[PDB]
Amino acid sequence: NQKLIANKFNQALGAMQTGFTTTNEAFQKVQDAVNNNAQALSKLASEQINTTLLDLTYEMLSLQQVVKALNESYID
Amino acid sequence: NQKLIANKFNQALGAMQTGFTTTNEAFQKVQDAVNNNAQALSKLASEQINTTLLDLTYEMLSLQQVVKALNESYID
Amino acid sequence: NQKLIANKFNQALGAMQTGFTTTNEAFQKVQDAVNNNAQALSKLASEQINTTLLDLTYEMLSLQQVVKALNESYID
Repeated sequence: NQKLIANKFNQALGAMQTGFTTTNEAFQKVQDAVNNNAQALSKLASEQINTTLLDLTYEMLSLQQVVKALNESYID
Repeated sequence: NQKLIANKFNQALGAMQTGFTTTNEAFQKVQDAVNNNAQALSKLASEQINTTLLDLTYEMLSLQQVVKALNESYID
Repeated sequence: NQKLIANKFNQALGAMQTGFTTTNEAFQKVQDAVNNNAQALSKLASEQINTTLLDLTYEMLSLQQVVKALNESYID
């Protein structure tokens, strides 16, 4: 066991990468839905009003970099 | 120290599992709220309109599998 | 290599902390946008209706604790 540690660590890294990739994908969908429905509300109102748009550009790019960074922790 | 490495790794794994479980729980709530409020908007409009529903089925199941996968990286 | 394992592990921990911090930040923004737009909808309706508010207090605090817990897995 030093080889077994490295195996479990690489294995965990793969799971962590999937989790943040998936999280990033979910946030994109949330942004699109919230913003579509905000614009629909604004349009209906035209036919206060203070709606807000979601912008998660920074967060989504940051999650992508996190998955990238994890790639560099793998053990050959 | 090889025992201390394994301890810190198991400890980190526990934190990672909690994080993705919590993230998964939050996404479920976001989906429910966004969709409830989209349906409320559609109903009000009936009384363009292009509202969108959130479906994060794939992402939430994927997060569950990630937490499952992490379980398999523990060191006895 | 035992030093290389510890280095990659610390490196991965840093990435994991960033990911959950970023995720936590994104959820805060999602909560604010969804709730602002729910209140806007309620106001427009006043001028069923069953809108829902998002509260991710537990999840956001939990993510903060996860980042805290990860800090304690670092190897000197």
